[PDB]
Amino acid sequence: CPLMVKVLDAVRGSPAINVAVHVFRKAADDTWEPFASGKTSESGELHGLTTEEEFVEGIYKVEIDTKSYWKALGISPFHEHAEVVFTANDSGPRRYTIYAELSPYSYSTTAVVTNP
Amino acid sequence: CPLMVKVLDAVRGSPAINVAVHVFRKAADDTWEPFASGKTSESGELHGLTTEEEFVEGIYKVEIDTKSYWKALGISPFHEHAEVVFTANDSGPRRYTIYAELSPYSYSTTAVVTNP
Amino acid sequence: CPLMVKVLDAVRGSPAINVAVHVFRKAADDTWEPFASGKTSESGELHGLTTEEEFVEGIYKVEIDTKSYWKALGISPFHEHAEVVFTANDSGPRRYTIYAELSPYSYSTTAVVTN
Amino acid sequence: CPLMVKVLDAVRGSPAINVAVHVFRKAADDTWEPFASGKTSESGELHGLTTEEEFVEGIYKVEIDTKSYWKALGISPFHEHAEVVFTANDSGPRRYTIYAELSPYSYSTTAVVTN
Repeated sequence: CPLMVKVLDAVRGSPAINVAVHVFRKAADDTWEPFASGKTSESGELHGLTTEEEFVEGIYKVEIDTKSYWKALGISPFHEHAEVVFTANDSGPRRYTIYAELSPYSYSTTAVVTNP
Repeated sequence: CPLMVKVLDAVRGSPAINVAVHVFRKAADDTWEPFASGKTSESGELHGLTTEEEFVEGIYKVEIDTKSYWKALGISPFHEHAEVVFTANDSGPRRYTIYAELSPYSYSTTAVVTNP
Repeated sequence: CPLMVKVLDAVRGSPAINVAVHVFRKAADDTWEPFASGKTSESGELHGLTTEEEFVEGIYKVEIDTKSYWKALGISPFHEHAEVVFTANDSGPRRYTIYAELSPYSYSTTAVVTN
Repeated sequence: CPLMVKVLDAVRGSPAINVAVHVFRKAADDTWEPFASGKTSESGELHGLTTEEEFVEGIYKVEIDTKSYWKALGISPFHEHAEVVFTANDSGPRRYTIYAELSPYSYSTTAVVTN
């Protein structure tokens, strides 16, 4: 998978499981076209999101449904969601890992970019 | 100012100065209506953004132009921008401070919510 | 005015109040000697740990008792504490603001240095 | 398999490679005795610092030499190092993954604990 996501829960000290994640690609008319979606695994990852066939050059938006997640745990959080927007594969295909550490009133995101 | 922003540069160890910040409020038709904009000061803050008169209940989006910022320093970064979306004043007027710590391939955002 | 510590509670969305902060300086014998102490205010910060004249060049260790802070809320957190170790005023005086964002299993620390 | 350390370079967008990591355990005399050591791989991680049998209940200090890492790139960073101090296996065995995201004037540390 050239597009990976690792979502962690800083309150409980575990991976954030069942977190909805929607990915969009910027269309020629500057709109956001759905590209891929999934739910985080027990390890806090997205399995089978895309492949080198679909993951082409372009600007991508990765939307993490942190609100539903916290609310499912009986917690009312600050953010409506957590968004990560970046240009991908603009210099040859790459492997991208998006780390997201979650707290009800805080989130961090770190991108790791390597050669497949 | 009931809406404050503190933007830090983790590379240089200083406040992120001259960082463009655009704020939007969700309109009745789910579109993003411009609400306020500015550039961070020498202390990394936005002065005179809004007041208790305009800062009413609603969903707000705070967009930080982290890309221009890094690029101005001769650095090509990961993110297209950093976004913070949250419901404000939904339980009585509040004072919100949005902390944003910036690195070229990472950013964190923490919200501090207090009583004015 | 030269050393400021700001502690945020990433879980509740507020300043971390009444949090113990201990500062140490590295002694010639490579031991850590007490230098300053406080408890964060209602605004989660300490600003009077030291002064421009007292804060001399050296290696300082700022230690935040995050364990007690979480334990009170009935939480069993990961860290025994959060600590920042840094050389101060190595290349001349500077003002230092250390931001600490805390969660039970995560903490970040960011320094803004000026002068 | 029980203790994993993952080190990321928030500036370059990559794993922090060849980063020194030293582990210590708190001794009965309240001193820190060496327990394990390594250098992160091309993937910025260490996984073989210890084993299920060796990793007994106690207070561990994981120390990452971030200073040397930044200094090589010609950078004068804030921290002398990044260290995580925590009680392991207090309430029975657990697997521990410690994530460390590094920048010259900022580092976060997050632990994922399971079992």
